[PDB]
Amino acid sequence: LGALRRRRALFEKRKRLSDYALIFGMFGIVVMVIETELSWGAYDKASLYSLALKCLISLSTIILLGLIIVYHAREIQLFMVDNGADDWRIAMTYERIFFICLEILVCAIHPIPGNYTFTWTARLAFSYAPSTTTADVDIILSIPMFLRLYLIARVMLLHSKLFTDASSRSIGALNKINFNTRFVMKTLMTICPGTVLLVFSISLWIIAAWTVRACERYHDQQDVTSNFLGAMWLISITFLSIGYGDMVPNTYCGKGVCLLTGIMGAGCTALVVAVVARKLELTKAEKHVHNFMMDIQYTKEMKESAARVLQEAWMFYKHTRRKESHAARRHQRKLLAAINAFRQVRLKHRKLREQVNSMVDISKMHMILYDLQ
Amino acid sequence: LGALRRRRALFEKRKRLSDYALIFGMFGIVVMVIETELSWGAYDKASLYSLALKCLISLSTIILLGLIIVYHAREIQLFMVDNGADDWRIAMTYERIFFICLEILVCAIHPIPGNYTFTWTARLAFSYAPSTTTADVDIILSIPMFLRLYLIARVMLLHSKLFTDASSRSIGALNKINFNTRFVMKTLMTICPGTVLLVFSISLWIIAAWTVRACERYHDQQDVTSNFLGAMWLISITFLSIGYGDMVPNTYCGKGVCLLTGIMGAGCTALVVAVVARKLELTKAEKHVHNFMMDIQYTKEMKESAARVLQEAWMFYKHTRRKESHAARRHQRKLLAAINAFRQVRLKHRKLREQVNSMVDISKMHMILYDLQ
Amino acid sequence: LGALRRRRALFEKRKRLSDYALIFGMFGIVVMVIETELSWGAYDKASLYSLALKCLISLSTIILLGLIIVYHAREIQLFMVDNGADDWRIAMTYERIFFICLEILVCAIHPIPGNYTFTWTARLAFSYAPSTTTADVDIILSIPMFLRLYLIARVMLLHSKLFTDASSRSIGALNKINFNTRFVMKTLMTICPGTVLLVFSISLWIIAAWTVRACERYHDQQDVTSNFLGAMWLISITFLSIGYGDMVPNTYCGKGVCLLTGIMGAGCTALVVAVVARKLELTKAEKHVHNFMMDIQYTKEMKESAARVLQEAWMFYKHTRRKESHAARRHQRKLLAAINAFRQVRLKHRKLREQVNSMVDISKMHMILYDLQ
Amino acid sequence: LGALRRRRALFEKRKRLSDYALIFGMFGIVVMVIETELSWGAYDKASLYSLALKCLISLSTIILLGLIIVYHAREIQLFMVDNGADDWRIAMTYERIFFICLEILVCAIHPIPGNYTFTWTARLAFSYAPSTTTADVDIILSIPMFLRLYLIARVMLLHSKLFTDASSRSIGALNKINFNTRFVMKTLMTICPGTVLLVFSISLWIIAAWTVRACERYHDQQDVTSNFLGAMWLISITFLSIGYGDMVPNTYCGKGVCLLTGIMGAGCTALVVAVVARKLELTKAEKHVHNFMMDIQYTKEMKESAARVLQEAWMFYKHTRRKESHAARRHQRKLLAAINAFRQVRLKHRKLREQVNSMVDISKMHMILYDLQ
Amino acid sequence: QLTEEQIAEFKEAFSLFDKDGDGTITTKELGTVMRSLGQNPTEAELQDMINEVDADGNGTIDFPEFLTMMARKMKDTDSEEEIREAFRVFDKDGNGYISAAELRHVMTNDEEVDEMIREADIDGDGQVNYEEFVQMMT
Amino acid sequence: QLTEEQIAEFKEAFSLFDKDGDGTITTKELGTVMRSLGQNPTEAELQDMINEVDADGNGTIDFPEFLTMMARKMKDTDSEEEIREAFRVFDKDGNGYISAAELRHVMTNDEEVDEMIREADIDGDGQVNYEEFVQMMT
Amino acid sequence: QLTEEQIAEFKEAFSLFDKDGDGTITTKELGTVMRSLGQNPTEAELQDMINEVDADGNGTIDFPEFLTMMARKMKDTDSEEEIREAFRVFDKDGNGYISAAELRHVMTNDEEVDEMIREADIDGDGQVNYEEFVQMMT
Amino acid sequence: QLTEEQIAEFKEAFSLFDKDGDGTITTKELGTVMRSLGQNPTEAELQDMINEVDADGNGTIDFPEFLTMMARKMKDTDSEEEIREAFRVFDKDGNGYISAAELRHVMTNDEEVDEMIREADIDGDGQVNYEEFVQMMT
Ligand SMILES: [Ca+2]
Ligand SMILES: [Ca+2]
Ligand SMILES: [Ca+2]
Ligand SMILES: [Ca+2]
Repeated sequence: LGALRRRRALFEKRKRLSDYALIFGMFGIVVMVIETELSWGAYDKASLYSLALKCLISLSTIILLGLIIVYHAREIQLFMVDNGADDWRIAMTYERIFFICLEILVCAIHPIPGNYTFTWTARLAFSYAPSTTTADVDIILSIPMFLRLYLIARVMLLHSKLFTDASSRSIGALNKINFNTRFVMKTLMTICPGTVLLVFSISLWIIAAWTVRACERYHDQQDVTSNFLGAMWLISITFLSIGYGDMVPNTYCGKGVCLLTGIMGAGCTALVVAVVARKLELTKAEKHVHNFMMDIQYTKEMKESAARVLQEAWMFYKHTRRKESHAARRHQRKLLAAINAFRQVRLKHRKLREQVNSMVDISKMHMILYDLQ
Repeated sequence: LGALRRRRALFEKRKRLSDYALIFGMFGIVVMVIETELSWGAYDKASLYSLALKCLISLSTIILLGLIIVYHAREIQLFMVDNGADDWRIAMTYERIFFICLEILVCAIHPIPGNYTFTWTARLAFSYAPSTTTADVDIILSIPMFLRLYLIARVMLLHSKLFTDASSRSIGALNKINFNTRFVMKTLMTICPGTVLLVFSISLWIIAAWTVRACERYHDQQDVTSNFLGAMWLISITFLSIGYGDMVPNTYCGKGVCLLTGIMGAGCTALVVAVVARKLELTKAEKHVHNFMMDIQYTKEMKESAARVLQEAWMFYKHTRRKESHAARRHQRKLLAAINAFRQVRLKHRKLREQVNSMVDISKMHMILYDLQ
Repeated sequence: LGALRRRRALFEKRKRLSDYALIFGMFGIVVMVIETELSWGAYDKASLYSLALKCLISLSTIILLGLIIVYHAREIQLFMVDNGADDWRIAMTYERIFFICLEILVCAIHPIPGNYTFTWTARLAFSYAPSTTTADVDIILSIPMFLRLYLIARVMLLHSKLFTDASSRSIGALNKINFNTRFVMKTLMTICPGTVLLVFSISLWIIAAWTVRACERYHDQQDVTSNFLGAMWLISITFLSIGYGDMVPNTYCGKGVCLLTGIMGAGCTALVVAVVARKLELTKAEKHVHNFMMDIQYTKEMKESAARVLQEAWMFYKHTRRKESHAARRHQRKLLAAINAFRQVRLKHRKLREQVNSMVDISKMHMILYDLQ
Repeated sequence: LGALRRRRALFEKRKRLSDYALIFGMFGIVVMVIETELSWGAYDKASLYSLALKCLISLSTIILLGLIIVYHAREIQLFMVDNGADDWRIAMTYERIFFICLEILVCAIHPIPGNYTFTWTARLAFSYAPSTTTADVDIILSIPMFLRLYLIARVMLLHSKLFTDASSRSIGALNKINFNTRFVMKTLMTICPGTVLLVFSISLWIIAAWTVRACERYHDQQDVTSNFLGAMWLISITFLSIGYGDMVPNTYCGKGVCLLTGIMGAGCTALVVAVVARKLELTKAEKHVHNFMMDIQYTKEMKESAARVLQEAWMFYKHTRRKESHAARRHQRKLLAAINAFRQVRLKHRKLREQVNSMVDISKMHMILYDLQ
Repeated sequence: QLTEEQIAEFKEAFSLFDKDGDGTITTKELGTVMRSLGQNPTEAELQDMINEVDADGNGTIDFPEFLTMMARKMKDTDSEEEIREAFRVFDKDGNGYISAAELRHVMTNDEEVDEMIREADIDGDGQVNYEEFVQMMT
Repeated sequence: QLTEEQIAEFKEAFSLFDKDGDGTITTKELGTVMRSLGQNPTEAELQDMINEVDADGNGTIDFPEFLTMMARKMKDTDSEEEIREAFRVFDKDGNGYISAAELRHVMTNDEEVDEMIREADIDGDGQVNYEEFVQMMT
Repeated sequence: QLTEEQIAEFKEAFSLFDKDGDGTITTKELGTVMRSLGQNPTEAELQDMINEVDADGNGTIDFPEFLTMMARKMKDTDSEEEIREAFRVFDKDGNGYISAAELRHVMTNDEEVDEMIREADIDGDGQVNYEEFVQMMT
Repeated sequence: QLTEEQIAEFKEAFSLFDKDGDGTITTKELGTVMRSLGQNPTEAELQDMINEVDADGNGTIDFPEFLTMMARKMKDTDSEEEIREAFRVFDKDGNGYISAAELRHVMTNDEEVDEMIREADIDGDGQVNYEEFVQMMT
């Protein structure tokens, strides 16, 4: 019982540290976007506004890396509590150390204060003409700052109710269920699959469009792919795999982003269609009402269809005996059509009874077994 | 019983008002299309024909907004009858007021009489050259007039039989079914899914093609996307996500319409394929006939395949004993092939019996339970 | 019994007439293709070779229309035999007369002998430049000759075994099955769905490629879409909805053919994927063997995984008691990893038992019910 | 029992010969890639480095063809052992001889030492301008060397455990299962479908990109499709059927490779989506835990939703009796909304019980039948 | 009479319906054939549908009766079955005799129907039977 | 009173629920209609739901009672059913009488609830019943 | 004799078929193994398929008999099984003896078949058995 | 001791497992909870899994025992269960005592295993039990 109190205390600290890691992780991204946009026209990289704003990203990265280090120090202590270990070294595996260093490397990439430049040469689309420009070195460091969005998944898991509830843990234990980040993903895709796919698509739309515009503003002098509204159209048409049109990226950064959008859009659209297809499908209760009303409709149609069979047959017989030829021939054509129409509604009614019996098959089985008891 | 008479009376008024709202809603759209086409070449915006035709749209919008106001005044009275309220204010919620104002705003957008112009600058496709033209202000008001098509869905729901039939209401009540606009959509996609998708695709084809041509006639001087027949090809290829070719829109209005066509076509084609796939599938009754005739075919094939096994075996034995070598070797190769062919038809017959037993599984279960009774 | 002999006699005549209608229907198409290709470079439309070859199409159309008239005269007589009518006029309905005239109109379109020309103006792709040429009038009549391929479906139905077999008719009658052209289509998509889709795709590939090249040889002076091998690439990429590249048609005939290819390819590829998906799925018999061998594999894996649990646990205990710290710590890390690996194989084994019981559910139900008997 | 020892001995030789055929098959491909890359800029076809490297491919082809001949000589001996034949000619069928010659023809295509050239004329994309170059004859022989990858499938089958295990053979024999190359493919797509599709896609990505660059380096003077990184983007966008952009191949070799990528990518992406869709689906055990926790959540929601019904109802009653009008009206609007919210959670709870009973249907059937025993 | 091939194929169908080969289709054979086709026919319906074409009334279907049934069922649409079904759905009470009240009722979905009754009651029994219905239909 | 068309359609619904046409909906007919809709209603629940609208208590639903039930069920949301369900879920013990302990318990998800009890106990029986609950709701 | 690894793997298969480890495959063990594979073998078919390779006739399959069965079943196609199935489908009556009438019948799907009968009837019993059929096949 | 919120949530879980609210988890309640989760536990397995954490042996699970079980099951992986499963799979005979022959057998998938046996047999009964196995594991 002692480790139960300690485990909850360490989980609360982990949840608190993951929240502050997202606060400083997203703050650095926001300041990076502000600084990237303003450093183009508002000021230059040699201004004190660029030094001040890039010192905000650098300062927030120091705090963010401190929260990542402390968070993993809490996971070491939680490992010792769960596994009954007293030495921290027993938790240090090759997979754990690699992922601790991977998170630090991902979260340590940011625009360093100071003006450094490199030569960027790209081949223009549709003209195949080289374009050499002196680009800042902070553009190759601003794009990887979007990899800090993995902290969103960490916050989602740590804030999930079934991840720590004593009722879901007990019920899941009886069924041998593993409560990990993959189980939370599967439950999200069953509760709200449309919301997850819609939020992901919109978030990817803005991020990919900004990355395309940010990379293709150095080599675009005609406001084609450097325009934010022209980059949102490019990302959307690539998402739907329509094409590129005239919005073919001039840089391999924009070509890679468009490739990533095409891969994500190949599966996202297919999953969205599946969600809509199962959302337009009548439930079991609604299918029984639809079949009940269809049966009443078909019974009424069979009464009027057979009434037309006799109505045309009597008129055909009356005209034939009354020495009428053209009228009798016309009502024999109508009698044949009435017989065919009566047969058609009789067959579509028979198909409905087959469908009704197919769905009501195992419920009738239960009733029989109850009677045998 | 008193509220039963009043509820039917108020529903008849609502159905009657929704019909006249579609008459004046579609009339304004039709006159808008006529006026837009003729104001290009037949006359100019300073003509008395433009004033007369734009006064028809304005007059029809006044009547349409009056029918929307009265229709929602009937929904207030129906709310009071259903919920047993005597004060109209109890029906006024935030969601209701927002949607009442939303419908008025949507239905009040139309080309105002009078000549007003604005400067429209667009970047030409494939050349990235600016094109500044003095466009009329009635083009940004004509396109939103297509949002009045929501009255079609209102008319479809209010004219639906199960929405008001006393038999469907009683049967649905026992099964706790909600009769709303979503239930009508689901029943339409089960009764006639092909007709709904075909009508929607054709209606979107004409409307999107006209919107693309109407927006891209100011900046197209080469009759590429300004041609109606060249805009129908652009909409169709974007619908199928083939591409754009040389028909890349010069305006963001035509790019937005093509984006909307791509989104709708991503799901419409997938739903159409599902409809065709379930339409080419043999029913349960037709599968039993196909399996019955396949079983007879396989039994006849096994008789001829085993007859070839013995026919080649006897010839092989005869030639071997008759001091023949090349002939015996040839008929041993045929005997091995006959044995393999006999085995193949025997295995494909065995697979058919497995399929027959798999489908006839629960029907045999019912027969056994009936016997136990 | 008398009408049984007459019905078989009339069906044999109908099958014989449908075969000769395909012989002359395809002969006119073949001569049209030969004449179209040779009239471009080999000779001109004023040559006696064009008159001789176009008189072959015209003569074959006279014979083809005679076979269509006689075939429908046999269907009138078969209608009278089946429906017990003695007057041919009783068979003449509005739907029948419309389809008789539709077939005649379709089969009467061919290049008339004689040189007539019309002015063909098209807008070149990617340059939007007009191109006026004096085209022959036989190109707008050669393309509709491909509509005679509906006789292939007529021959397929009339040559089908279950359409006339006295065994399939009797079995189908008991199950109320309708033996029409749609039932034959559904049985073809269940027996050989891959062959039907492959033959259709290849046949459409050659026909659409030739139609694109034939229409776009008048306005193509650079051998782009007028090349047969460059038109096969255009048809295939549009079939897969990849795009157009530089192969955008200069004519609305080639744009319409590419649109038709895109529509057919949207569904053909989806159906092909479904066929392959159900072809890579293990059958019920093969799944039981796979599960049986997986169960033996998991049982052997659990023996070695638990043996590692005890092997590392004993080494950890031995080193701990032997006053060893670094070695004991290392083998405690291995013991924890061995316990996790043992748990993983234990869980994946448990999932296999769940899958085995899920598939073997109704077969066990049958055994219990047999015992109760 | 004697043939059991011989069959295992011949199978070990076949497995050993298939391994060495892959060693020399892949070695010739690797040397071909090295020689093709270096013959462009490092040296010329008249150098002694080209003669030395092309003599390595030629020498490895002699050894590879010797291993193919010997491997098929072992299959002849295994045929005689299995079928009880004493003469090798009985194994020689038309299908076997054709495939023996097909493998030799495929594996004998390689760059012959010596400098031979041919005139290669291609039409440039987007400009339709002819480009005549004197190309080496070893480029039309280097590409077919990638057809030696069929030996990978032979090695995979011969190294498979269930292909020769005496336990899988006995279990499969009882179930009439055929252990061929198609059964191994189906088991791979059920065990690791994601790994098979990922490895195939990556392997095709590198091979198709190199083939496109190798073919389109003679007619590309602007480093568009001749660039390896620009050819990987072209292959990927064609794989996803996005489009071509400006990367339209100038040669029919690169157009054919892009066509092959489009066909493979049409099905590979659809299969990948199906794998992901069935990977995000909750298992039967995980669905029972999710439904159990949802039921507890809905029961708690119904307690708070009905408590709001009474809380608002009492406040409405209190204000009405207390001579308050505006407050009573406001709490009657809240009472109606609380009743609607209580009904909504009651209906979504009822849907959950329906889903719970639908999945727990046949398990309850088993329990009843056990009781009857 | 029919040709050799038609007779052979009709005999093949008859032997498909005749498992034991005794030359007559017992109701058990028809029942097992129908059950093999996924249907669940009761004994009453089985007997009712086996005496529809049983001309001699012996209780079994010989080859001539099967040939007559096939001649009736080879066409796409059989008028006798549709007329019988129309008469059945007309007969709400199910006694086999459609009363004048039912005749009036089936039209609301006066003098004309009275004339129909007068000209359909060939035997003058005061009602309409199946034979009168098929006489009026033809 | 209702018009002719409304009366006709309500009679059509009643005859849908009344197979034998005797003019009253026996619990067997309601049970078979519900079973035809995929539901599995027990006899106890069937009787409980058939006496909800049974005004005269004869055990069967005549046309006026069916008309009253339809007037109750024609609207999208019926307040009586929701108030009844709220009272049911309040009654944890299931005896039909919600005690003060349950009233206190359902709020934790003191003086105010005591005032609610005081003003809801119209008959002064020391507890709250369904009639008091619906009186407080309205 | 077989090597060590082959003997070990064949013993592994035998122990897979031999749950109790007594050294003989009782028909119950074969039945439960087949039922674990989704099949439903009757006792008659189980006994018939267990005596196909039972050389000594003791009613159980020991290791040498299982080894012989595996030698028969390790190849992709076994000629003995196919010849047996051909003989079975030839025998319409199912008595184990294919009569001359059946031999004539199976060819229509005169002197040659008579010569086949003459050269196949090794024992001169007036008919053809399974041993004569396999002698003719080889 | 645990805080108020943890105690409340553990009591909520206990009441989820305790339908009648008597304060003890009878094997019937555990069985019905497991059956509600799609499992089919037999009475023997139910009793075996209910006495794993039953410290006092009274046959029911009170709140302290449920708290101990939750402390055991709150972590992602429980070492006691895995060690128990390893001991079970080691015990082929199922008698609860792993013999030296089984210890030798489980390694082939001599002196070292003999030393393991010598150092694991704490009580010197000539064999290894579950308590010795868990002592060696820790
Ligand atoms: Ca009657
Ligand atoms: Ca109470
Ligand atoms: Ca015989
Ligand atoms: Ca033991």
